[PDB]
Amino acid sequence: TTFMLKYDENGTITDAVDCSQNPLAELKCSVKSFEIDKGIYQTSNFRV
Amino acid sequence: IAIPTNFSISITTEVMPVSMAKTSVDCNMYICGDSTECANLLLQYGSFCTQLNRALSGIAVEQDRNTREVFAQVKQMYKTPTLKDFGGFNFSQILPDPLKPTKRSFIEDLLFNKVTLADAGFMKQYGECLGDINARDLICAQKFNGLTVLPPLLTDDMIAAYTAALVSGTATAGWTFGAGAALQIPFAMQMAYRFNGIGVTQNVLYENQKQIANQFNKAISQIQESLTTTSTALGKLQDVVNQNAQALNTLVKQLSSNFGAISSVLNDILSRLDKVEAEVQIDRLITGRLQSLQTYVTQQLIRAAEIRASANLAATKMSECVLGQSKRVDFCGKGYHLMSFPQAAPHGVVFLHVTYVPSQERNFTTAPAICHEGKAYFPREGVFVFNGTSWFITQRNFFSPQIITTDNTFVSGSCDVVIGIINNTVYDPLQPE
Amino acid sequence: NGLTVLPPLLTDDMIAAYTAALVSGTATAGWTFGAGAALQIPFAMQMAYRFNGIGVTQNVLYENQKQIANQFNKAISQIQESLTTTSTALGKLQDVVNQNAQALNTLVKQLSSNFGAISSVLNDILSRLDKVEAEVQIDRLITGRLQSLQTYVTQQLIRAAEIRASANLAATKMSECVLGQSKRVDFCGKGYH
Amino acid sequence: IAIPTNFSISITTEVMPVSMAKTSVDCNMYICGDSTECANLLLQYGSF
Amino acid sequence: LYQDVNCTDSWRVHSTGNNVFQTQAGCLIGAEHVDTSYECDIPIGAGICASYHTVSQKSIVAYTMSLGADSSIAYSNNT
Ligand SMILES: *[C@@H]1O[C@H](CO[C@@H]2O[C@@H](C)[C@@H](O)[C@@H](O)[C@@H]2O)[C@@H](O[C@@H]2O[C@H](CO)[C@@H](O[C@@H]3O[C@H](CO)[C@@H](O)[C@H](O)[C@@H]3O)[C@H](O)[C@H]2NC(C)=O)[C@H](O)[C@H]1NC(C)=O
Ligand SMILES: *[C@@H]1O[C@H](CO[C@@H]2O[C@@H](C)[C@@H](O)[C@@H](O)[C@@H]2O)[C@@H](O[C@@H]2O[C@H](CO)[C@@H](O[C@@H]3O[C@H](CO)[C@@H](O)[C@H](O)[C@@H]3O)[C@H](O)[C@H]2NC(C)=O)[C@H](O)[C@H]1NC(C)=O
Ligand SMILES: *[C@@H]1O[C@H](CO[C@@H]2O[C@@H](C)[C@@H](O)[C@@H](O)[C@@H]2O)[C@@H](O[C@@H]2O[C@H](CO)[C@@H](O[C@@H]3O[C@H](CO)[C@@H](O)[C@H](O)[C@@H]3O)[C@H](O)[C@H]2NC(C)=O)[C@H](O)[C@H]1NC(C)=O
Ligand SMILES: *[C@@H]1O[C@H](CO)[C@@H](O[C@@H]2O[C@H](CO)[C@@H](O[C@@H]3O[C@H](CO)[C@@H](O)[C@H](O)[C@@H]3O)[C@H](O)[C@H]2NC(C)=O)[C@H](O)[C@H]1NC(C)=O
Ligand SMILES: *[C@@H]1O[C@H](CO[C@@H]2O[C@@H](C)[C@@H](O)[C@@H](O)[C@@H]2O)[C@@H](O[C@@H]2O[C@H](CO)[C@@H](O)[C@H](O)[C@H]2NC(C)=O)[C@H](O)[C@H]1NC(C)=O
Ligand SMILES: *[C@@H]1O[C@H](CO[C@@H]2O[C@@H](C)[C@@H](O)[C@@H](O)[C@@H]2O)[C@@H](O[C@@H]2O[C@H](CO)[C@@H](O)[C@H](O)[C@H]2NC(C)=O)[C@H](O)[C@H]1NC(C)=O
Ligand SMILES: *[C@@H]1O[C@H](CO)[C@@H](O)[C@H](O)[C@H]1NC(C)=O
Ligand SMILES: *[C@@H]1O[C@H](CO)[C@@H](O)[C@H](O)[C@H]1NC(C)=O
Repeated sequence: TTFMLKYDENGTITDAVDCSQNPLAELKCSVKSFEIDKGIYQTSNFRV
Repeated sequence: IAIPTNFSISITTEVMPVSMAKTSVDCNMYICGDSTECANLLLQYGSFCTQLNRALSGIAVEQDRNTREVFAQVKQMYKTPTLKDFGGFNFSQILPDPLKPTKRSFIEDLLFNKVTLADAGFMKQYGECLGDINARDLICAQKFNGLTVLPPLLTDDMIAAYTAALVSGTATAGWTFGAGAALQIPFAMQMAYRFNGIGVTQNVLYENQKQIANQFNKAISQIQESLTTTSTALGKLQDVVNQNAQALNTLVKQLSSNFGAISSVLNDILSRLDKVEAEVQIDRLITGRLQSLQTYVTQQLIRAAEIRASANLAATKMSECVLGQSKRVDFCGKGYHLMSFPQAAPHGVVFLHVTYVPSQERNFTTAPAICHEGKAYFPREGVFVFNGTSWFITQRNFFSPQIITTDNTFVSGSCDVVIGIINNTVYDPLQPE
Repeated sequence: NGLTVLPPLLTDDMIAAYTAALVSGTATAGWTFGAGAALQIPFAMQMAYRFNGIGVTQNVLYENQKQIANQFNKAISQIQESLTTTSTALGKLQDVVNQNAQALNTLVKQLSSNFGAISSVLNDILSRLDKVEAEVQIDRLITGRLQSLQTYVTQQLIRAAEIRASANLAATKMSECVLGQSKRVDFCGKGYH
Repeated sequence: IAIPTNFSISITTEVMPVSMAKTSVDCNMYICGDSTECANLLLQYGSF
Repeated sequence: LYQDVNCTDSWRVHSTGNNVFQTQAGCLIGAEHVDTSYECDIPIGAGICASYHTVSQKSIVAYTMSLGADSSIAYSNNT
């Protein structure tokens, strides 16, 4: 799976996002940020 | 000098694109389909897809903004009048019919018939596509490759409601609702004001009201009949639709092009070749398909710039011809603009520009000024003409001779300076006493 | 190298005929031929009307007709003399011409660039290498030259958009300044048009 | 208040581009010249 | 929002947790439909907009966009 890891000032991994958990996580991984603004965003087409 | 003696009411159609299709691309779907290996290789290659989707989403928001700027120019949704006849002017064709189920006006129905929009609605279920595979539908083909078209925010019904509100406001209030609060005014008086606004006195409109109303109605019927034909009047909107469809279809067809790889079929490459050679070939294919998507997005941006210019012009036309009378030459129809009406059309608007076209010009002998006693009188508001026996002062755009009198003339200087001055007499109103 | 320039549909003589017709119409009819049927009017009276347009009474034009005509003639002669020199007044049109020529010439020159291939000379590649290796090198060259053509076409599209904006503005100027008197500030020259 | 007493008739020039050169490209000629092998390879590559 | 799914009556959706319902733009999951019309906050499409409102707690509510304040301004021919 694909993960977005966060490296802080000291270079330690302090947080991560699992891109496949839910649509919100996929959006976070696509925009490359832990914070998403209010609105509507296109995500991946429904995959099976 | 040639002075028109009669006039015609002309109604001309101006077709303007206002928006184009909002599209989005599933970069992974288009480039890799359902291959996991290709998805990992695309991740390794680098994500240029976020940039593409940022551009496309900007374009889509821009399309919604274009539609809002063109059509959403009224604060309040004025109700459609019960009666469609205003002082003899018949608005039935351009206002929604209470009885019919369309909810749009008749001309709007004709316009929506003229343009072929390909697929109706923006919903295509997976079962639908799988159940009609034999018919190689283009929409299914491009949805299976990650290309999707998003519905416009404002539906055709809402745009038609905006158009109906605009038409009703101009019919009942006129120009006053574009500046402040809509002020009611009888339609004939509004027409008299708009006649005064092109240099023709209100007397002309009031004294020929029925004839002018008949001319307006006949013009409406003639535009209706011309639209009720297989003519390509709406070629611009059809061109926009065709351009969008062709761009998507060529994007679908470009998937068949080898980009220096042994094949354009990902499954074939992955079935024949192991990880390394497959990676080489798939890198070539990824580069090629990324270039195809980038070309599509660049062309979409350029087309969207053109469409935004058209939409800005359409908004300006709605502001200056629908919400007011424009004095700019050839901006709101050809001739002396009287008014305009908007009609929704697929991906655009159609302006019915009502203009005053003078006709039946008659020749007269003219004079720059009139020498009376020892002073040069000038027409003030009008022009001097020779009717054959007596000199008269008449407005330029409509031959209405009037007795020359101090009221309609202003004196300045002596007759020596004037070059082509003509000897004549100028009556004075005080002479009756 | 396959790059051709197509002649414009309207010849320079035809465009000059259009310009002459426009000038003659404004001289004889004036503004009336932009709305309906051209109506004849003496030029002095048209000048009086256009003076009334900018808020100056007609007697100003009529009582100073000879002086105003002399000023107009002198202005015409001054523009003639200014154009007669070797100035860069028409820098915009020369810029358009130079841009087109430079785009085509850089397209020609880019054929010398290797795009990762051993050489930019197709004949050399086909003379040294057999079908497969030549195919690899020629595929590199094809990708590069297709990119060159795509860049040229994209730049042409952007330039054409700019030229279209200019041409739309020129058509608007023709309508509102030639076929009529514009009240917009600083649209048709600086001053009271 | 300042009121003008005289006036001048000014004639100013406005230079406006209207059109640019119409061009067309023989894609095969540019990319391949007169080579038949290159023409076949270009066909195989795809018609952009 | 699933643009190509009909859920009026297994669906191709992610979770279908609750508040599943159909709109002109497709199957919306996770929003409470309200019959009142407001101004558009988050445009969904096909005349549908979403917002974050206090609910009978705060939740995502989808509704039909309000085109504007309806007014009469009745026509008259002598006033
Ligand atoms: C100008 O010429 C019109 C007729 O010209 C022709 O018809 C016009 C309606 C336009 O379509 C023109 O492009 C076209 O060439 C003269 O009008 C004719 O007579 C009457 C009176 O003007 C017109 O309507 C009348 O209106 C009232 C109310 O009904 C009554 O007098 C009559 O019952 C009649 O309806 C009539 O439509 C028109 N004739 C035709 C065949 O259209 C007009 O008189 C003339 N100019 C002026 C200043 O009167
Ligand atoms: C406004 O001022 C002008 C003169 O001003 C100068 O000339 C104008 C034509 C414009 O180019 C201005 O920008 C410029 O500053 C007065 O009229 C002109 O004055 C001249 C000189 O006095 C007049 O003489 C004419 O030409 C020669 C030289 O004097 C003689 O043969 C004649 O006497 C002839 O009149 C001339 O009439 C006039 N210019 C012409 C006709 O081209 C002007 O009087 C003043 N304002 C008003 C309201 O009159
Ligand atoms: C999404 O699905 C809804 C509901 O599901 C519909 O009914 C199911 C039993 C299945 O057959 C589904 O495949 C089918 O879609 C659809 O709503 C349906 O719309 C149709 C077309 O407007 C309605 O048929 C009409 O109903 C009346 C009574 O006959 C008349 O207007 C017409 O004669 C015609 O028969 C149908 O009643 C309606 N169903 C319900 C339950 O409301 C919907 O069309 C479909 N697609 C969308 C929403 O895009
Ligand atoms: C304003 O213009 C509309 C044009 O739509 C007029 O409505 C039209 O009126 C005519 C004449 O009555 C109708 O023709 C009739 O149609 C049927 C046969 O098709 C039948 O009733 C008669 O034999 C006659 O031919 C026409 O259908 C009708 N059109 C519509 C769309 O309703 C309207 O009358 C005008 N209003 C005024 C006040 O003049
Ligand atoms: C880690 O670095 C921090 C300072 O960086 C901040 O805190 C980090 C934990 C992380 O969140 C960064 O992005 C921040 O910018 C050090 O924090 C201080 O460390 C000193 C000792 O060096 C300690 O006495 C203080 O209490 C700490 N707190 C603050 C607020 O300064 C931290 O020590 C580093 N970790 C080490 C040295 O192991
Ligand atoms: C109106 O025109 C007549 C005829 O001349 C024509 O129009 C002039 C304005 C000019 O453009 C001429 O070249 C045209 O041929 C004018 O008649 C002239 O006037 C003189 C002096 O009175 C007379 O003897 C001559 O026959 C005419 N001269 C010429 C060269 O034609 C007339 O004066 C003009 N009227 C006005 C009020 O301007
Ligand atoms: C000119 O005016 C007179 C004024 O009585 C009028 O009788 C005549 O018909 C008019 N027309 C012509 C051509 O003289
Ligand atoms: C006008 O009348 C005056 C006398 O009042 C005369 O001198 C002059 O010549 C006349 N003008 C014309 C143009 O006939």
